[PDB]
Order: sequence, then C-alpha cells, then structure tokens
Amino acid sequence: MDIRPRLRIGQINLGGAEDATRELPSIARDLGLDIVLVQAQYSMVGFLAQCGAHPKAGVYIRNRVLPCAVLHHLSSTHITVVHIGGWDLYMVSAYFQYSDPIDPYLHRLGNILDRLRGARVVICADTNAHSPLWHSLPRHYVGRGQEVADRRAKMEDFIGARRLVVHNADGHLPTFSTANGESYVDVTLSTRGVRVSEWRVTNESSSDHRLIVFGVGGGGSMQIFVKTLTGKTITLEVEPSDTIENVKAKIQDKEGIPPDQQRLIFAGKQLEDGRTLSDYNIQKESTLHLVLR
Repeated sequence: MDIRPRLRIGQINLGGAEDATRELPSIARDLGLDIVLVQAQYSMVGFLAQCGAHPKAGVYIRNRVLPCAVLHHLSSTHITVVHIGGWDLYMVSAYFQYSDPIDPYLHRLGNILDRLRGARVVICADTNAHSPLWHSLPRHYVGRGQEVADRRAKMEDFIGARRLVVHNADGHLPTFSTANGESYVDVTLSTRGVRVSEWRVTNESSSDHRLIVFGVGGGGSMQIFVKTLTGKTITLEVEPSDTIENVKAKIQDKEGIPPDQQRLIFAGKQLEDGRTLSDYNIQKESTLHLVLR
C-alpha cells in the first residue's frame, strides 16, 4: 500500500497563476508529496480544498483516499484548516496578504490554535514578513521601514506567545525570488513536539516562490526498520509500548503481508506477539528481521 513511513508535504505560493497551479499534480507525483499547502492559487481548478468566493489559501491532497476533513468553522479565504485523520494531526495553509495589516491574520490563527489546543498542528504560511528566525538577511528586516519592522515584530511575538517551532533550516534557497531580489517570507511552523524532517527549498515550481518540501509523522515517538532477506526495508513510526502484534498489523497495512505468516526477530530472538517493543529493548532506529513462514 505504501513505501514511506511519514507524510511528505509541499508548501507553495502559486502567484495566482493557472500554469503553476496546474503543474502541482505532476510535481506531487514526481516528489511523492501526499499534501501541498498552497497560497495564491488559481482557484478555478478542480483539485483544491479551498473556502470562499476568491480563495487565496487551499490544500491539494494528491491521494484522494487519504482521509482529509476541511474544518469549515476554522477556515476562510486566506486560512485553510484540515484534519488528516484519524489521530491528532491538523494542517493549516495561510496567506498573509502583503497589502493588509498582519494583525487580523494572527488573531484568526490564534483562535484556530485555541480550538486545537494540545493537537499536533503544522502551519504553512506565506507571511510576507522578514525575520532572522527563517533566515531572512539583515537587509530584508532592518532599514526597510516601520511596516516591515512591525510585521516582523508581530510575527515573532505570535510565535513566542504560542510556543510555535519554526522549521525553516539554514543554508537553503530563498523562498521568494523576483526582479527586486530574493527573500525569505514562507515559513513552516508547528506546535511543540511535531517531528518535521528533511525540510528543504526546491526549484520544482514555475512560481516566483519556491516550493518547500518536508516530512511529518503520525505522532510516533520512534522509527524502527523492518528488514526482509531480499533487502526490502519497511520503515515504521512506532511507540515503545506498541506490541509485536500491533507492529505486524502495521506491516500488513504497508505490504499486505498477513500477520499470521509474519515472523519478527530481534537480537537473535523470535518476538512473541503478546509482548511490547520495550520488553525486547527495541529503541529508536533498531532493525527487526521479517521472515515469511
């Protein structure tokens, strides 16, 4: 059913362009993206979750059978909120339009985070704000006028107040490249405890913004590798307290191998179904052997 342990996510401001919006299916297919959080889409396409008459944020779900609930009570033209079922993960696409004050967007986003208190939330925002937190250069955030300073301050204050984590990594391409120059205004945030992996800025999109890509898990504290003797590795998000049986059902879901014909082995000992992973001393990045029987 699937070869990957984690969801792969894209984030992109499309610049209102039909061509950029319409190349997204082919980019998601190419890169194995499950979900793209979009801003400034060409809204007259058929494949975005989006709200309102002239939406400026939305969500593209590449594989439509992925359970995805659009939370209508928390969503609007500029902020789309989805639940990626059926545990505690929510994703937010947000467009803070350059021409508007930022404050009403932050008030909206705070309300959302109040309803989703305790939940795993990822926020993909085109902030049109400049901060060293997301690797903006000094010439972008200092000496650019009071409105730039004020937007920066508000965004940084909000991040601190909500104890959000910025995932943008140092050393990557600017997120926004025009004829005036290159800037860093696209931000990937989460609530505390969300594991965001492999964050990078890419050149796949025809937009002036660059496509951000990253991975997110389903809440698993640890990953383990399950290895067959033909060299295939099934990577698995898992909890120390998950039992051997509720790992075999995991392998069945990924690989359609029936549990009663699965034999797992660690530290040269066959693993009994009834026990937990901790019982066997299986920690992060441990490797199990799967044998068919």
